[PDB]
Order: sequence, then structure tokens, then C-alpha cells
Amino acid sequence: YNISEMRIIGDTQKLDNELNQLLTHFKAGQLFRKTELSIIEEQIKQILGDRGYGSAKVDLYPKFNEEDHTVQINFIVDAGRRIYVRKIRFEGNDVTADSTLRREMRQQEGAWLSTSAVSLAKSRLERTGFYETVEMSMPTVKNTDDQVDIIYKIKERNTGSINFGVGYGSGSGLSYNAGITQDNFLGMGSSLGLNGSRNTDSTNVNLSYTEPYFTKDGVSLGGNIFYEDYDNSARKASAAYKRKTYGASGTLGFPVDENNSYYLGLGYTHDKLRNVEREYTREKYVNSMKFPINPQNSHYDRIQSADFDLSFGWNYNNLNRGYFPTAGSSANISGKLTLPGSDNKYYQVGTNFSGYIPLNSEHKWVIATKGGLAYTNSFGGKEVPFYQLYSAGGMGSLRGFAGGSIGPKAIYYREDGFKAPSQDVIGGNAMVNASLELIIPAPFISDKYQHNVRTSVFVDAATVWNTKWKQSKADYPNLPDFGDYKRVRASAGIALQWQSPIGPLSFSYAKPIKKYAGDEIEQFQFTVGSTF
Repeated sequence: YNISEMRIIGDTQKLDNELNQLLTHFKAGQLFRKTELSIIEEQIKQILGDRGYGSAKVDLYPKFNEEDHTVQINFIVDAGRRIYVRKIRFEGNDVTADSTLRREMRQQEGAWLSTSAVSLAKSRLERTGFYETVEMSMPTVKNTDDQVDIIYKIKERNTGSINFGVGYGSGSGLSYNAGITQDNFLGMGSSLGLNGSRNTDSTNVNLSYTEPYFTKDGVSLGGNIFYEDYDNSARKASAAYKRKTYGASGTLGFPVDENNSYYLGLGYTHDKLRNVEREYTREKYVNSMKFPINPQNSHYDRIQSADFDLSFGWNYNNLNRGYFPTAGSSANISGKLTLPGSDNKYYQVGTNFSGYIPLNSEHKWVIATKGGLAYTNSFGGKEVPFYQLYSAGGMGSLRGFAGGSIGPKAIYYREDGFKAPSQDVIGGNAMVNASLELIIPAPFISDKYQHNVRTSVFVDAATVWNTKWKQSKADYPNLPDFGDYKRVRASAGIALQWQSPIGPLSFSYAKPIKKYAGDEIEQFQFTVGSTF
């Protein structure tokens, strides 16, 4: 029954200082257990470990009194010699690189052994994915004595992957993508990938190179070269056009706060447009760039450009979970700008926010909110390139409205012309959207699989306008004020989502609470996706 005191006995070398306090566990009745005496010993043999003494014998050998019924516990500490690390080396690394492994090393050479930063480095080596096997050695550098080399013996491993996805959704339709990837290319710890994918709207091929380092301090250098073939002809986010673009880009990533990060990028991009059936606001751009038109031609003599751009962003993530966060928030601040050598001459800036509030110790009843702000303008007597405009609608912006159904309408030519107001969304340079939802527990489902599904009731609301439409306002008194930010739409609905064993399904039934004439309403919306 119980214990008197604990004086921490043993040897040697001023260890009794940081050993004693305060892991001696002052007192509060001083209980004692059979299996709870194992780990306390380990706590001490680690304090020595970081200080140079790996080998350490901590012997719990308490002697009890059968009269006073008071166990006098005793720390019997054999602290061994102080182990000095000469140099660390690797073997089995046939393809890798002394570099690529000696980057995850924390322990320093010609320095006292710290068996933690050492033991934690073998853990850092694993979890990279580069090796199947990582194991360390302590051989003692004969003759010396008391010095050690610590070797890391790795088994290289297939760091090449191939991957496919297939998916279907209300807007987007049938989607698939494939990609091929070699990590640790080529023993340098970077990653090279080939990727391609298909929407109804585009096919996009993409070569990308990622250097996680570039600076010792973790700054990343991403390279990307890409081709996109966009074709918009099947929609309502008509004001259809065809765009073919190629480009290439380097972007610097900065890993600051685990919850925060920045990036800076430069990129060159070349866009080529065909079709483009010639409408009012677009013409303003076509002329802005002084390409020719010449009626009786409908459509434009094809349009081309590049486009050196600068890019900066900031990324905040709290979010207590990968998917279905239950608390925390997340946010982004991003900006694009075209540089002196570009055509086009414009800038973009954006901001999103998503946050989650639980009403519960439980976390089953959560209130979530989301808001986004997007704004483009141009300069140098140039208009914003019309294919760079915003629209809202659909999951992600305004449920119950079809994708890209919210924004300024096109006005095509009817010779005299530009008195053929259309339903087609041509898009705008200012977007705001926000959303508020109550996540409630999923009925019928549960209890073990109750995560994996998220039921909710929401209100979405969005608005897309053209800031410059004032210059064109009169001349079209019988069309709405396309420059009025107040022509906000909104909806309310139920929304189900679930992470099935085949991939993520998410559903939505939404009814509009505010629409405008000619708005395309798509109440039921859903996506379905799989990856292999």
C-alpha cells in the first residue's frame, strides 16, 4: 500500500539536476501500479539520451515494509559513457543521394549523440515514401574509444505511380483523368508528373516538376507546362467560345506556419480563340486590343496573345479534419497581374473563407459559413479579356442555379446589330458569394458510419456584375442594370454528402428564394467521383 518518498538515486555527472525535477512527481497520495512503472523509467533514460548517454540502465527495485506498509522506491541508474558521434553515413542508397537523405538528418556530426533527433530522423526517412526499409546502426569506430558512426541502411523502393479517376456531376458531366508520376526523380527527392484529364468543357494535359527543397529551409520550386483545349458550346454559360491555350510557369512556395503559406509565381501563357460569335461587351475587348472585325462577318478573325503574369497568394488552413471539418477555418488571398511584356494588361484578386462552428461538445451539430470575393480589372486602355470573366451558379457558388447561370447577359449582333439581348451568360468582373448552413446529424444512418455522411440545410447567395456597364447603361434602358451589384440571387436547400468506399458523392436539392427573369434553375445537383 502506497509510498513514502522518492530521492532519485544514481550516477553520474550532474545528471541529478534536470533528471530530478520535476518528473520525480512531487506527491498526491503517491499511487503505484504494476505496468505503470515501465514507462516512468523510459522518461529518465531519454533525458540522458539527448545529453550524450544513449546506453542507460534505469533499474526500478523498490523494497517494501510489511509493517509500515510503505514502499521505498529506488532509481538505480547506470548512465554509461557519453557517446560522441564522429560522422553519419548511408548505405544501400544506390539510386538516391547523400544529399536527399542528409537533409532529414537532425543530429550533427562531431557532436554529442542525441538519441531522439537521431531516432526521429529514421522516422523522417520513413514516411517520405522513398524507402521500404530504414534502419540505423551504432558501430563504435575502432579503436577510438567512445566515438560512434551512425549508419543508415535503406532499401530503395518503387516511387513511381500511375493513377486514374472517373467522375460524373450535374455541371461538368463525365470526367476522367490519368497521370503518371515518378517521385524521388532522380534520386534528388523531387517529383515529375504527367497528367491529363477531360471535362465536357476541356481536356488538359500537364507536365509538372516539383522541388520540395530549393532552399534548405523548405521553399519549394514548382514548374509546370500545360495545354488546355476549352470548348464551351454545350450550355447556358453559353456565350460559347473556343479557347486553346498553352503556357508554362514557375512558382515559389513558402511553408511558414503550418497553418499559413505563401507563394510567388511567374508564368508565360499563350491563348488562341476561335468561334467567338461576336457580342457587345466582347467587342469592346476585341477593339481594345485592336484586332480587326470587318462585318458582314459574324464572329471575329481569331484572337491570340501572351501574357507574362505575376502571381502571389496566401493560404490559411485550420480545419480540425481532412474531410468534414467540424471546427476551425480556412482562407485564401490571391492575386494575378500581367507584366510589361504582356498583351492584355489586367489584374485579378480573390478571397475565400470557410469556417466551422460546433454547437456541441459532441460536434454533430455544426454551423458552417463560406464567403468569396472575386474582382478583375484592366488598365492601359485595355479591357479585361472576356474569357477571363466570372459567373456564379451551381454547387460551390449557388445551389439551385445551373453552373455559370449567374452574371451579365450577352448581346449579339442582329444587323444593324447589338440589339439581340440573349439569355447566355457572358460573365462579369466582380463576383461575391456567401453561404450559411446547419449541419445536422444524418438520420437513419450511423452510428459507426455516421461520419462518412454529412447532412445539412443551407442558404446560398451570389451576385455577378460588370463594374463598367455604367458606360453602356443608357443605350440599353430595357435591359437590366448589369452593373448593379444588388441583383443578388439566393437559394435554400438540403444537401447530402458521403464518402462512399468508391469515392465521394454529394447531393443537393435547392429551391431559389430570389431569382431574376431568365435565370437558369437546376434544383437537383450532384457529383459522383472515383479514383484508382
